[PDB]
Amino acid sequence: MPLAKDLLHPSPEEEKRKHKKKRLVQSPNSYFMDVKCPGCYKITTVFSHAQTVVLCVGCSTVLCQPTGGKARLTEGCSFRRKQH
Amino acid sequence: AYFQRPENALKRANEFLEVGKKQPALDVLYDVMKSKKHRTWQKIHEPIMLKYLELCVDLRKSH
Amino acid sequence: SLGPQVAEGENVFGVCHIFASFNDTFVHVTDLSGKETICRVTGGMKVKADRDESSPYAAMLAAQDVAQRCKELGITALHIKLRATGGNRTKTPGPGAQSALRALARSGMKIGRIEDVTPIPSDSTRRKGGRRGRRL
Amino acid sequence: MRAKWRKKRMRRLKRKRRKMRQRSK
Amino acid sequence: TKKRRNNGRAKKGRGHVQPIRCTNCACCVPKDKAIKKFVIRNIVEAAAVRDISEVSVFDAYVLPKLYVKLHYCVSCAIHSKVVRNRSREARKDRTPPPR
Amino acid sequence: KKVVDPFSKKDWYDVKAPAMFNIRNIGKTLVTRTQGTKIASDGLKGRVFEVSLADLQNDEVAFRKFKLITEDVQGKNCLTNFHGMDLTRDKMCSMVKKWQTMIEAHVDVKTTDGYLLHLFCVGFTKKCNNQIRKTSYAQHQQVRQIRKKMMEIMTREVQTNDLKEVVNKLIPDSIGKDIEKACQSIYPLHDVFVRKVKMLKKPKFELGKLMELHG
Amino acid sequence: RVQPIKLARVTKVLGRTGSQGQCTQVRVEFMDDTSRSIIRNVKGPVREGDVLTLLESEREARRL
Amino acid sequence: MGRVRTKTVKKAARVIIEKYYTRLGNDFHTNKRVCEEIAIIPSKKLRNKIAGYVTHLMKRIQRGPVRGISIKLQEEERERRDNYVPEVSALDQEIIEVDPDTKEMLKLLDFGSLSNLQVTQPTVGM
RNA sequence: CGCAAGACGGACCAGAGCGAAAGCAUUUGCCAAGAAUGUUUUCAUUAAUCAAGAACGAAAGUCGGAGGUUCGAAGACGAUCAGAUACCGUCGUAGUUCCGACCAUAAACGAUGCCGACUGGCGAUGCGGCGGCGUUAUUCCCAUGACCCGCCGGGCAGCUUCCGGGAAACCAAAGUCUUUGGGUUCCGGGGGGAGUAUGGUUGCAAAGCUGAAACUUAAAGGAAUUGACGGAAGGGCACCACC
Repeated sequence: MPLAKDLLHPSPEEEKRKHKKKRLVQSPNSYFMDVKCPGCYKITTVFSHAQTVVLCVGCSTVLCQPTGGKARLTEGCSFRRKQH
Repeated sequence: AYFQRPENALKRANEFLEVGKKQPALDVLYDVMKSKKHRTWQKIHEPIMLKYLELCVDLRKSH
Repeated sequence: SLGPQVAEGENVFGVCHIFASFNDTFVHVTDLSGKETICRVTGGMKVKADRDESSPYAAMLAAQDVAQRCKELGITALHIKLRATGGNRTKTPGPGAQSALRALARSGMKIGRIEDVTPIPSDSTRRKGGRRGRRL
Repeated sequence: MRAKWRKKRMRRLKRKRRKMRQRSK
Repeated sequence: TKKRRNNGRAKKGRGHVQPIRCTNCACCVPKDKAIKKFVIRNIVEAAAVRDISEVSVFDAYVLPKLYVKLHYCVSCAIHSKVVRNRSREARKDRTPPPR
Repeated sequence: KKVVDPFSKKDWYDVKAPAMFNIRNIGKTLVTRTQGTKIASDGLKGRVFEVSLADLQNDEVAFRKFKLITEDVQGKNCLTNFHGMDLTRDKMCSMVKKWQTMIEAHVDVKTTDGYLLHLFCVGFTKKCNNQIRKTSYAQHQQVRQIRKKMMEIMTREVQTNDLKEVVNKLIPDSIGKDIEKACQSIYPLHDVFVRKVKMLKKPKFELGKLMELHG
Repeated sequence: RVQPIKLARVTKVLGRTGSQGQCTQVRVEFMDDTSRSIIRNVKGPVREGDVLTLLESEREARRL
Repeated sequence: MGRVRTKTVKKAARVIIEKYYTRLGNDFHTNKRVCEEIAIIPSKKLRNKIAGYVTHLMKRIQRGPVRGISIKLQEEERERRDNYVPEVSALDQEIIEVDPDTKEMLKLLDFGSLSNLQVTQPTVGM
């Protein structure tokens, strides 16, 4: 920090670097995504930090496994974020 | 040390072959053909290479 | 005397145990199993005052006395085992250790392999001298 | 260690004074 | 007044550390206050090696090393000249002596 | 005893190794010749010899030591059999150094023959060739996973073999090389050895099996 | 029991030793096998290329 | 013993050489006569010591520079390493290669078009 | 060469980890507990600091059982010396180890209460998460382990600077103080007599906790400077020193 940097207009690379609670206004790092699998093809919605072992509407035994951070998908056809 | 004389490479490879393991009978003979200590030609390099190429043929290890 | 009846072109081996500390040194030669003794000589047999028993000179004189008795009984080569006191104590060899080894070489015995044999605990009973140590 | 010894000297004097007075009555 | 920032010991983030008994006098001191020295040497001296190589039975043999680890208290390390006292600014240097 | 020249009463005997080793003559040894109620063979039996592998095999390896026992005496020959193996003091002192993890394991096992053996194994972590960090420590669960793999491989090789095939594995030490291959998926290892073997119990004397190891 | 006299030639002077500086410390090379060498302590004045008489050859001494 | 020369000898010898370099040489017996006519020296024994160190300094000045002494003959060849050397008739030419991130830095500065290019290693050298 | 018993866990072992502190290191299994991190889960002010009261608390010590390898208060002797009831040596009781009750102290120390906010720079290190070009291992990819380059939490520490402070030594807190007020607990008032006398109280005992006055005195004490001195260290010198 120099003597004169203005605090009202952080650049997006200054804001994306810092902790979620310490930004100028708060925002989560997590997201919603839509997920699809082989053998049965009814698309479903998942949260990227899931704690549940998700079962799809296609009745496959595991869609994803839980983990200490992001959940990992069982080689499913999509990891696509929803926009909003 | 690693080998004190290059003759004792064959006297090692013959022991892995007596135990019935061919992979560790190579690697011994590979480094002894590929170490600067034994680069001067000697009568024992023929028996070394004649055992080495038999194992490369039998394991089909062309490289 | 009588060694083995073979006496040309090949060696007859013994084992020499050298125990060298402060206070004294032992030179002791045995059969290859260790069970039969051939001869044993010590620093305190060579000098006539207690200060000198651990000395380089007494250890040289003990080694020369042993090597003559080996050749007289037909042994020609030695394996060597070296000790310091060990256990709770210092486990560095005493000052007479180096002199005995060269003196049996210079007096004509052939030399085989050599080993360090001092006893080491994985952990031990309480050492002598109290919490404040020996103070001087 | 003079202070630790002055502490020991007082404890043995107090043990004497204890036994002397509590004998009287 | 305080002489050293570390109190003359390695202990930070701990209550108790086990003692050891010294190799000279058997005084009792903490494992992290004790002054360390690990010595590696030949069994045969640099003068004696030639006399013992020529009487050897083998065409090739290499004489073995002796390994010993030593522990001292402050009084033995100073009296046996393992460590010296230093100038007030020189006490801060943590790098070992040159070779 | 204060005998005048007791070395006048001693007979030299030869000592012979098992038929696996490429050089079969150990050396020569003393005993007092027979007297009433004290026979020479009773003094020769049960003696232990400790020999470098380079003197059984005429290489330079030098750092493995094998222990042999006398069992019977035939003419002027003492006949020997296997009793254990060990590493020389200066080898083990050269491996244990700072900034590494040291891993050890042990097992009790029987051969297809009646012998009961106890084995000890050691391994050390490897500094990777790009590493700029100073220390190569494994975490406690990686150490536990490696120790189970040391015991798993070390028991597999003894249960389905006789003492003849066990000693043929210990001469080159193929046991330690197989452990070193298997663990590289958990944490890389750089020195790996079966460092000691002890014998706990053994079957009846069986002269026919003794001579099968000598003919 | 007995051992013979040996002669040896001074090849270098190394310094002075003893409580009062009384003894010179010196390197010597033997008159029989010229490949051999040892170090010794000498009582008098000594110069390079002097020949000493040794009553024992097998003893060797460092800094008294 | 001790033959070290004091500052009265060493300073007088330097001042003589700065003023009279063209008179002096390697012969002590001629230097001893020159130093007697260019200077007032109170003692014969001091005159001999000054001419001695002057004779030592002349034999050094014939090999290279002495940091406390200066002469025209040595300054004008310093002035010939000063100015321009005989080494080259033109500069080291500007035709030099560029790394991809310097190419991008020059692109944002509206420049380039005269340099060859190649990439570095896959990961940071260890 | 072989047998038996009791104590202890070397090297790896580090300004490294865990615990409220005291403390905690051979293997494997069983029981209950916990910090940090991840989270677009849930309750909705439930919190901070604490008279009375309560749990834990090194070593030594006391009472009742079992064991006894090593070491060793008291004690018996050998040396040293003017003496040596000591330092040094040989032997050895209680104790040192386990089980069940007591005891409540320590240079129990970071000689530095706890909670919250703000004020410079730099390289490392242990744990969890996030991103990335290569090398290496297992199966043929993918996933995942060992290494390498960055980022974010919260942790034990280090170097540096005219932040600022202080009597200074020194301290990124021991700073944001005559430009003096974020909350709250314990507690000091010149040196001695004295942690003593006396009363109460807890304890089997040893002892712990609480705790005066008469009288006496001009200094006692902290940090730093220049000398002199050392049965402290490193260089150099002298026939009023020595060989």
